[PDB]
Amino acid sequence: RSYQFWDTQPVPKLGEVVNTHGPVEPDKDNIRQEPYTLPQGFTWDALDLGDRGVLKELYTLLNENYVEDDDNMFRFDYSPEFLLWALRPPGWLPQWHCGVRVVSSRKLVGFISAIPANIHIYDTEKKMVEINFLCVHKKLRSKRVAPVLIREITRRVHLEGIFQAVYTAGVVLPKPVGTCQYFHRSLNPRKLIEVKFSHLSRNMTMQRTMKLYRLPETPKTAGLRPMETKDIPVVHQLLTRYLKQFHLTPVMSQEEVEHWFYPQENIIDTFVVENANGEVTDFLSFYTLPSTIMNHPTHKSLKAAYSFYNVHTQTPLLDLMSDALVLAKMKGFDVFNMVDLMENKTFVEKLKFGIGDGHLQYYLYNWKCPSMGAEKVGLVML
Amino acid sequence: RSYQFWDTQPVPKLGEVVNTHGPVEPDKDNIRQEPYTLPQGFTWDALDLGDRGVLKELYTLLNENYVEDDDNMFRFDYSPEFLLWALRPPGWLPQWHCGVRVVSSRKLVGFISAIPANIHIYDTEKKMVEINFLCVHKKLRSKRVAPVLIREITRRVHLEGIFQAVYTAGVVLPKPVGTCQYFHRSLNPRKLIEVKFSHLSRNMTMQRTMKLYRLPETPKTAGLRPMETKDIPVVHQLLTRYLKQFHLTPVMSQEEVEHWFYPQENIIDTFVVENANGEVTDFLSFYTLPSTIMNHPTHKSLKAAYSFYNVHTQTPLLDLMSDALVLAKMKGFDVFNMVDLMENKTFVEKLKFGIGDGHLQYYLYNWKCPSMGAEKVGLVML
Amino acid sequence: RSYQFWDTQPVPKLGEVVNTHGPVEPDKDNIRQEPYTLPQGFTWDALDLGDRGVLKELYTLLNENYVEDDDNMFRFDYSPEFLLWALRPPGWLPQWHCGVRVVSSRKLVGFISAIPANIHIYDTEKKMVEINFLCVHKKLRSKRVAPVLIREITRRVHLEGIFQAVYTAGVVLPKPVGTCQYFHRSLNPRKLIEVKFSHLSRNMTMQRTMKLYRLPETPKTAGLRPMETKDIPVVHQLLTRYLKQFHLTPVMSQEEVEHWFYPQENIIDTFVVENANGEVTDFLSFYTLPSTIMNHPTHKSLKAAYSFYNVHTQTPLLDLMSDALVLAKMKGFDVFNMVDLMENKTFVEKLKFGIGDGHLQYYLYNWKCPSMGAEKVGLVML
Amino acid sequence: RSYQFWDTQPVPKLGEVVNTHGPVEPDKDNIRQEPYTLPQGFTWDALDLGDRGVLKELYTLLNENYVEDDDNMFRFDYSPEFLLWALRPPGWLPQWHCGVRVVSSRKLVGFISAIPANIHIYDTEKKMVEINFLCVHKKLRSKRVAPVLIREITRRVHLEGIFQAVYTAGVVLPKPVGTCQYFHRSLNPRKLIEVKFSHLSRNMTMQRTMKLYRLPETPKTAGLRPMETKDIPVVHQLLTRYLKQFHLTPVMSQEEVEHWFYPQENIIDTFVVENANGEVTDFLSFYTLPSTIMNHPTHKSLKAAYSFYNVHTQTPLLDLMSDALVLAKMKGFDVFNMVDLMENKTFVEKLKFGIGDGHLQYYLYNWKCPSMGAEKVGLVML
Ligand SMILES: CCCCCCCCCCCCCC(=O)SCCNC(=O)CCNC(=O)[C@H](O)C(C)(C)COP(=O)(O)OP(=O)(O)OC[C@H]1O[C@@H](n2cnc3c(N)ncnc32)[C@H](O)[C@@H]1OP(=O)(O)O
Ligand SMILES: CCCCCCCCCCCCCC(=O)SCCNC(=O)CCNC(=O)[C@H](O)C(C)(C)COP(=O)(O)OP(=O)(O)OC[C@H]1O[C@@H](n2cnc3c(N)ncnc32)[C@H](O)[C@@H]1OP(=O)(O)O
Ligand SMILES: CCCCCCCCCCCCCC(=O)SCCNC(=O)CCNC(=O)[C@H](O)C(C)(C)COP(=O)(O)OP(=O)(O)OC[C@H]1O[C@@H](n2cnc3c(N)ncnc32)[C@H](O)[C@@H]1OP(=O)(O)O
Ligand SMILES: CCCCCCCCCCCCCC(=O)SCCNC(=O)CCNC(=O)[C@H](O)C(C)(C)COP(=O)(O)OP(=O)(O)OC[C@H]1O[C@@H](n2cnc3c(N)ncnc32)[C@H](O)[C@@H]1OP(=O)(O)O
Ligand SMILES: [Mg+2]
Ligand SMILES: [Mg+2]
Ligand SMILES: [Mg+2]
Ligand SMILES: [Mg+2]
Repeated sequence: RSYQFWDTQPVPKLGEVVNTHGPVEPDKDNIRQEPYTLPQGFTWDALDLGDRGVLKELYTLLNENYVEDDDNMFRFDYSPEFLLWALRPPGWLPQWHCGVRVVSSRKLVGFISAIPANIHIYDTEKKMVEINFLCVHKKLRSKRVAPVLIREITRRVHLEGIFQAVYTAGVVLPKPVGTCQYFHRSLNPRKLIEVKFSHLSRNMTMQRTMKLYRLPETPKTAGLRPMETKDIPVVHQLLTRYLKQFHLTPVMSQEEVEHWFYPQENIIDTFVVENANGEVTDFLSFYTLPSTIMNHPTHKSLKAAYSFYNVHTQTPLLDLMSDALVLAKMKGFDVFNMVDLMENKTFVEKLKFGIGDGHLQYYLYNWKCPSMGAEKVGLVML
Repeated sequence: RSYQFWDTQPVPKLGEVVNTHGPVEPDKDNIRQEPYTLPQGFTWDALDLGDRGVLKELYTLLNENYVEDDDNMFRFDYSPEFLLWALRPPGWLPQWHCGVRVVSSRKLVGFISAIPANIHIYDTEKKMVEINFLCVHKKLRSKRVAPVLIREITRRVHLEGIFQAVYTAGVVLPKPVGTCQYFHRSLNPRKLIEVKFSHLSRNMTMQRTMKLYRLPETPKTAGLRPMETKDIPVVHQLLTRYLKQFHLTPVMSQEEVEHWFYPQENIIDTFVVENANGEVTDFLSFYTLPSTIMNHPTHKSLKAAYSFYNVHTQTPLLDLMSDALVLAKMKGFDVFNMVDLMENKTFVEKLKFGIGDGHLQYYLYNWKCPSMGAEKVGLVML
Repeated sequence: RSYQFWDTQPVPKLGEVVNTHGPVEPDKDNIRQEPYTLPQGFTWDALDLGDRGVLKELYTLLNENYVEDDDNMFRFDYSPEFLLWALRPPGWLPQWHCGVRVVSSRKLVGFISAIPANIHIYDTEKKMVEINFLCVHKKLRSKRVAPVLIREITRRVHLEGIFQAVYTAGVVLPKPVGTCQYFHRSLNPRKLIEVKFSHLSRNMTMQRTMKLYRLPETPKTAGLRPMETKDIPVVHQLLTRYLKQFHLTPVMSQEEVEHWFYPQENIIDTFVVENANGEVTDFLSFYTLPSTIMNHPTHKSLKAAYSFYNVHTQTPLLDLMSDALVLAKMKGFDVFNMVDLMENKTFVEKLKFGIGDGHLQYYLYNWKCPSMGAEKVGLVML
Repeated sequence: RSYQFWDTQPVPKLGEVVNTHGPVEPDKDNIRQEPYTLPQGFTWDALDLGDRGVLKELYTLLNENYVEDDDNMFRFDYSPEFLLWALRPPGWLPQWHCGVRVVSSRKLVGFISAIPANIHIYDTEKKMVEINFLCVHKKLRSKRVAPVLIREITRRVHLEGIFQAVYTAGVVLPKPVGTCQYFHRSLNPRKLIEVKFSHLSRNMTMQRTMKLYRLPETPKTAGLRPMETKDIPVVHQLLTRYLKQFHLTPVMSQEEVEHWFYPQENIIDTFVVENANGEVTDFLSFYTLPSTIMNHPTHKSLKAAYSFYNVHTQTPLLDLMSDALVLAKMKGFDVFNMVDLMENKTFVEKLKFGIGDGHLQYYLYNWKCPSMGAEKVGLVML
């Protein structure tokens, strides 16, 4: 395999062994001032997501052209409020909301985004950006617009003095620092069968599988309750200490912990365990991300919840995650999705998670370091 | 001499000679969510400098209560445009424009500011903040208000995940990382004598004193011209490479170079040297800060120029700085002020600079490192 | 949730943390002299309520356009004599009876009122106004006339040197200082069910319902009698001492105590307990505010009594409120209404009150302070 | 000296040096409902000053019995229009115009008045009353009628929830908060000498006297003009900011500013300085109070001007007061009177003011605070 674009980028080559730690190329001290040229009839446009009309344009572009499963049956349906939460964390910059519009009709046909993040990678803590929501309109595919978007966001991030990024993709590029598998836990088995998300278990029937995937009516961990403002410091402390055991992690400020974990309905849910002494010992969190059910006339929305960051110091992780499934069922989700990073593998069997198709690859840009097992990835991206 | 406040802070003790490099205390896992309590009748306020009224409140407070000369006869005249330049560089945050108001009147009586900066100190580059414009109304002096302002800005910076700061002061605190002296160069001698900035020397008549300091009407260096947008990258590259030879320097992004150096009338002046080949090989910069005569506040200002960053690779430093003086005299400045950091000592005598009273002390908060000579200090602060 | 008008006003933002106590903005030392511009065809007019024709006009506007229940079945029917009581307390001003007329037909289509009140809020006592009776004609709804009325009364109150205000609303605005719930006590349960104010309970008959809510035919408390002029000082004394335990209360002069509590038939009823020693140790009070029953051929009005201020020092509060119910029943009221402020929650169950829909939000204008539970609200609005 | 009445009142004793701040006794929560008993044959009557017959009775009482001059050869000549201005400011109450009448004849023989005012005293602002025009018929003197008047107006003010007062007197009572002296400026010195208000000074002629006190015929400050309706906001702003430097001051609403300063001929004169930019930067004001002369060599009345509030921010105070004298002379005044409060002492010498007999003592009722110098008194009483 030959990568026309990625062979020119500061990333390790696919089959290369990596025994060192450090950047691929030195920091630049002079940056290209002019935006990269787009094909004729297209123009750059930084999207003001505070303008609800422009936010709806981005919602529409992603709702119609963003990530689909392998079988092309489901597509992510990021709500506009979710996109606001994901794209305006502390330190966001308007130029890093990088759209492409056709000049004649002003139609949004491309996008890519960067948000700042302090990243712990092995023994180094570096200021980086997280790249997400790279999208090219279906009617512009395979014309190498995606390399222009990547080079442009690189340029605009370089202008701010940042020379490394982290990103995830379902495809293999040079070169994954980690590779993870998807796991799903059924909550509404019938809907998952009728929409062909899962198939009837072999040597089983419909209402056999239902009471097999049944769970309690309310969680079992004593002291569980939704996160409040008074919990921001301890949630920050619990997260920082928990994440030290992994090799690729975010390093969040207390302001970033508030942004990413303070509950917002139909966006992010965080529950803390406050024990008999009044101490917050653990917390669980998951975010709301439905998928559009394509070419299906009856059921059109698949309501999914995604495991976010789950920290345990006193409640066993099995108890914590069981309660997360229970809370997700109570809130009307159809499935609970996660990736096998951190300690997520440890409760797959007992909590009856099923393995999904594909792989999630983790990448660093302009950083060369030995790869790591999925259990050492401690970074969850949206 | 003991420091009731500073002895409690993460800084080296005076007299403690330091040979190590690192933080004094760890980054904080959890941060006080509540602002520190002010004396009764006062409250915090994050000033929105984008509001014309609030901005005028700030320069009123500063022009009436900020730093005066050791003589107590010259109040600096801070303009709103200058304050937006100094207080809103890339990365500025509203919560870091920390004001103190009387609760009932909302009268502004205190201020302290933080701006983010990437700082290189010996072998380590770290994101810090620069603390400036600490000001307490003259009717509230000597009543412990300054330690509360310092702790509150410390708290607000901690909340963003930053645990180091750099600051300067004319007073000795635990513990200076560097000590610098002030130097001034008369441009318009007769006005400085009339105002009593400089007095009549021994056997020195003023019929010939306009001779001692007179300068060419035009600069010697051929390719000298004002900095333009097209120069932003090369000025960024020149500055970054020049600063590597010092031990305490900023690390500016290209966006930060544009903000700090792109010329703004009566604020910041930058001239690049473009040689016979079209290459920019040097540049000089100075910022504008006039002073009102405390005895004659209704009279016109004392126009002062302050040396900023001067980089040479092809023009001799002596030539660049001489042209700096000539350009300042051309623009109507009465005096050119500088601090003996970087290589500024090398042209003091030849260019007829005179020493000033007092010392400029440089400090790091929560970073223990050996002290350095003025000539290794490569950071200029407003 | 974005408020086009309220986000411009000196009130805290919804969901903001409030640590402080004080004004949002300073007292204004120059006030807009010109009334705010109304839509074409409409004019301001200060209503002289001492003129019976104009009083009738305001009565008509409110009787047809003021507050309805959330099912549009009942509308407040403030009497003219009630309106004089509520709008001409000590210190009233004619410019604060602010109406809007149609220029051609002189028809009253809008109103808003201010009355002065000294307000105790936490550890501060401020001269404020109470804003009430904001009303826009049904045919003029949703045309942004309310923001003009609010800004104009704000201007007219500013002219008299008052810069804080207290008000209640059934809708959620930025930002409630307290939230309370409505409770009712059936007195004529047959009529209440016949007009669908109440519904028949769980498998219970009409005959069982009527005797569940039966009341004694005379009050129980020994010494209960209507308030007389001689009681004004002790009622003033009882109220002042009792209100000290709450966090938001009025501070009434003795002249204000006479206005608000001296009995006026069909307006305000106050009963004191004069014990066997001849001293007044308690008092209860309720005002008369019926509701129009919309589109009913037989029942035209819902005669309702509203709990006002009830002070107990020797008679148990439970006993006082029971006699309030008995007295209201004797007087022919259909229902006894209250808000769960002060200690009202303590007798909801014992005395068989039933919960109402919606909430009553309490707001302060240009005053930032922590919110409070309903039991610390000690201020009753008309 | 024993003060039979004042020793019973909540005021500091003379010789008691006070250096705390606050009320002498707490607010009362029950107030005497019945008027105090007068000597047999006398009754209380609240004077309706909107009745021209009753207004005529009051100025008859005052013109014949109120404050005599320092030579008791003149009588003040209070017009009905002056008294309306002094006694009906914003917030006036009819019960605070407190008269005493003979029962059988209804003859008015006593008076005392309260008007409301917000008062800034050191670091406290409080709603107070100003007491003035205490007058007892000459044939009723020394019968202790004045203490009953004072107790009765205290009671009527307590009934409205106000527990502090400010007042002035020529006599020493417990306990002056500040002491000022009277100054006067001859404008028509020949008339003053002929009516024995002045005596021709040491060894001079009338010609030399009239030359000594001669004034320009037109004011020096160009842009001086009468106050107009459009100036009400800026005059309010100027006054509020200027008065902050003094320790005892009124806090006027914009409505109060209009009442006290808007010109009424033969009552109050206000002139503003509108500079070359159209900005109003200063104002001067004086009120009219003539004195009838009890003798005629010719000359029935003495036209006296009294300095009111003079605010300077651009015009030097010397020039502003010089222009006030010129304006008073132009309008036919014979003398310009003032008290050495605020900055008035600073132009006594240059503008040729002379000292008058007696002193003006300032008092607070039920408020303890340190005394102040005359130049810190910022309150002018009629
Ligand atoms: C210091 C600052 C650095 C900041 C930048 C750091 C790097 C950030 C990198 C981006 C992180 C994104 C993180 C996320 O958002 S991952 C989510 C990506 N979005 C989707 O999957 C949505 C649906 N798909 C599309 O909209 C388009 O098909 C996309 C835009 C994916 C490709 O458009 P198109 O189908 O029209 O293709 P092309 O002809 O234009 O281009 C073909 C070239 O593109 C390489 N390609 C294909 N898919 C990806 C992919 N997901 N990451 C990186 N490269 C990808 C491919 O190997 C080939 O290069 P090479 O084989 O010739 O070498
Ligand atoms: C990780 C985030 C960290 C962020 C914070 C990093 C540290 C930032 C540190 C501040 C960087 C400022 C950078 C600039 O802007 S330097 C310019 C400072 N401003 C002026 O000189 C303006 C005119 N002066 C004033 O307004 C007042 O005199 C000030 C406000 C300076 C002091 O008010 P006042 O005279 O009423 O005093 P106090 O009774 O309240 O307090 C006495 C205590 O204050 C300590 N003091 C006096 N002057 C300074 C000074 N320049 N830096 C640090 N500390 C100072 C003093 O040693 C004593 O502590 P200790 O002797 O008892 O121990
Ligand atoms: C220093 C002195 C300050 C003095 C002023 C202190 C503040 C006084 C504040 C008033 C205290 C009143 C105390 C009482 O009397 S509460 C009783 C209010 N009256 C009624 O409920 C009677 C029936 N309703 C009506 O007549 C109208 O629907 C009213 C007049 C309520 C609104 O007219 P309309 O339906 O045609 O709407 P619009 O298109 O003109 O305007 C919509 C805007 O108005 C905001 N809105 C809606 N309802 C209220 C409400 N009850 N308080 C404050 N704001 C309210 C709304 O959020 C939106 O603003 P934003 O969402 O764009 O931000
Ligand atoms: C919270 C609400 C509080 C409101 C009230 C605040 C207090 C307001 C207080 C009033 C502020 C007034 C502000 C102005 O208007 S000052 C202008 C006063 N008026 C005149 O000078 C007009 C001509 N004089 C008279 O009409 C009478 O001589 C007056 C009425 C002055 C006294 O009548 P008379 O000569 O027949 O005497 P008496 O036997 O009835 O009574 C003798 C008692 O009166 C004490 N005396 C003498 N002169 C004054 C005086 N100017 N303030 C206070 N007390 C005064 C005296 O020390 C003795 O008390 P004590 O030595 O036994 O203790
Ligand atoms: Mg393409
Ligand atoms: Mg202080
Ligand atoms: Mg409307
Ligand atoms: Mg008497």
